Amino acid sequence: GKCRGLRTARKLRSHRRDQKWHDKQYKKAHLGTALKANPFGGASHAKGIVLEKVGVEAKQPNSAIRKCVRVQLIKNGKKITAFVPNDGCLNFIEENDEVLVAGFGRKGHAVGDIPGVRFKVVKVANVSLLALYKGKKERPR
Amino acid sequence: STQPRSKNESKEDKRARKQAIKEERKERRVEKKANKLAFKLEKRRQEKELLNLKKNVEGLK
Amino acid sequence: SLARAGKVRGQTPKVAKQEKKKKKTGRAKRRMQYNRRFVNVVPTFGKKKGPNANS
Amino acid sequence: LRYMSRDDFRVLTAVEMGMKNHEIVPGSLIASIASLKHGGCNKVLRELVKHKLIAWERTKTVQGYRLTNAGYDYLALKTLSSRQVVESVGNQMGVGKESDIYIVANEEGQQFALKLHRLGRHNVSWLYLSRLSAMKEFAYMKALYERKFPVPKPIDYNRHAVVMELINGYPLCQIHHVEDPASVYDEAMELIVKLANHGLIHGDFNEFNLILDESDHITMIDFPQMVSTSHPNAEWYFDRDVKCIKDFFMKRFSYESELFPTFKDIRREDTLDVESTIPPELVKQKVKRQLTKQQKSAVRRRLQKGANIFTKQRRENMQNIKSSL
RNA sequence: CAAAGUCUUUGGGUUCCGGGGGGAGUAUGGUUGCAAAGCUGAAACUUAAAGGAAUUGACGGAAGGGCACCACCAGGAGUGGA
RNA sequence: CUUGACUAUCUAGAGGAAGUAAAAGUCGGGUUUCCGUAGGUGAACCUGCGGAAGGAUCAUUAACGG
Repeated sequence: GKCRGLRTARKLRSHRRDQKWHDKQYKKAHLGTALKANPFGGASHAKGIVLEKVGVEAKQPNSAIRKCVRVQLIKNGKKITAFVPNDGCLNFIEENDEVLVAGFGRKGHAVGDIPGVRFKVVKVANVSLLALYKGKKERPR
Repeated sequence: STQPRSKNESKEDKRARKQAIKEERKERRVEKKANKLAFKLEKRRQEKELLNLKKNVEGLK
Repeated sequence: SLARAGKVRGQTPKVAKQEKKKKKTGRAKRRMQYNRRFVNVVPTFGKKKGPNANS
Repeated sequence: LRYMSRDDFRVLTAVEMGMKNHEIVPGSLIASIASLKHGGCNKVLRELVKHKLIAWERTKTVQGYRLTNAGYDYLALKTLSSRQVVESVGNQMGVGKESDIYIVANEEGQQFALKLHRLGRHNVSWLYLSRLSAMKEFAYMKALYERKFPVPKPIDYNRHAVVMELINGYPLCQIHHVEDPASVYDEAMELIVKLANHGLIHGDFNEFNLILDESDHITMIDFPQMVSTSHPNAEWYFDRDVKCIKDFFMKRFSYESELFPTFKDIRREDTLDVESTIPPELVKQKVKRQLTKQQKSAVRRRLQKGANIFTKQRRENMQNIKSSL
């Protein structure tokens, strides 16, 4: 088992650090490959421009059409598929428009039903989707 | 070469016939390794062309 | 091929909200939450009824 | 009738895949072998049970679906519609004991006859025995039509269905009078010698297996019972059929025979008793087949989780228990 | 399982090594190899599970067992043909 | 700063090979489970060679000396 010497510190600590890399979380956090391939790139939100409306077909058992929007980010130029939330919120978003995109919740997992979609629209042209759905504000263009 | 080794064959007859089979196989595992890298290069480029679809060019409108 | 956008929002009959008297706030509300749970206790044999329980 | 013309093909064929290997096919397996649409096939099954297409089975542990009598019948007609042989339904139907006769019409409007085998051991074996019956009957029907015999013309076979030429008449058992008894008699006697020449004996050559076309032409149907002339009792089945016709015309029409055919001719005719080296384009095909199989196996496991019925039963009892506490 | 025990009553010395399943023991680099290959060895991405022990027996295309004139045998009367 | 060599990046691109929606457009039985290796058209799988069980032990077994 474990060496339990009094002069064994260097063996211990080095072993700990060596083994730390097999942890999926730690490696993800510290290797700097996930921080570079991430389209947001250490960002809470990004802001992109809409290219097209894409109706992604839902992952097996739950049979529906999830209304997403193919944004192209401004800050680097990566393409993203991004899910537009509540029903009839797709209608607010028009092609060639500013969109504030955020994560979904699981830090890089497709959340539930939608396959390969990590991101959700929060704002269209600087007004929130939550407001526009609830009829609180008007959308400029 | 599919010749049954007859008893009266000596050195130079046996030795050249064996060296022929050695050279068939040497040419053969070169040809097998060549196919092994052909399939490896074609699987890897089709892996990309299918993973490309997951990200973009799949949906509707 | 199928795919409407917000079908079920535009098909629902728009029912206007009723006008009720305002809710008490803060300490007043807590007071009302206290007296509804611990003060006017109505006896029951095994307690199987909830607070919002409609039938 | 047939209104639904998309998902119903794929789901019902998937039942037939499971029917050949196992008894009652679970709903988990169906969606995996019908990978074109995912999840929404369970509501198609609920439309299939409305008709006599599939039957439900929830015995003790066995949970799933089996194919019915009529459900097996619709599958053949759906295939015959794609082969452009059947379009609409003619109503003159002779409901028998071993088979059902349905009049069919094509794109042209030309009316043909369709046979559907109804053999009635579990229903799985019964809908497999009807499969072998149609393949055997179509084999003789092709064999005799090519060899000058007055039989219905074979068109197409699908699982249990046989499309034949529409010869419309009355069976010999319900015939009062024939205008020319002698010429009809000699026609029939020739056909026993004709079959014996081709190395065949009918076995049950009676008045119950013969149809007259306008009282001129004798038509022969029903061929699964036929035997070889190599059989030890070959002349017995030959003579029994002769005496059956000899006595019938003497009984019904009062015609006594002048000609007594007992010739053994085997065989002057066809014996029908038997009745860098790898190119990049190939590399593409082979890599494609590998990648499809990896995706197909994963889709099977996604569909196997549909159990939806198991979750519904568990939820009902928990609501009852919590309310009673 | 008398070690796989003397482990929340957790520390006799010490070496190697695992951290959901896949991708994948794949790429790439290095190195050894005449070669075939060996050692070392990722990520992008994908997935709610992969699995280990045990337990009843829905189903056996199991084998056996036994049962019934709505099954047969030995039979009698028919239906089916008018 | 100029001159080449190794490099690193940014940005135009004929053509190549793809893939992707549109065309119902034309034709059409075997297997116990493995392991390592070599060959069989790459992999699988099959076979040869050497390993495993992670594979369901009935029965017989007292003399042995004139």
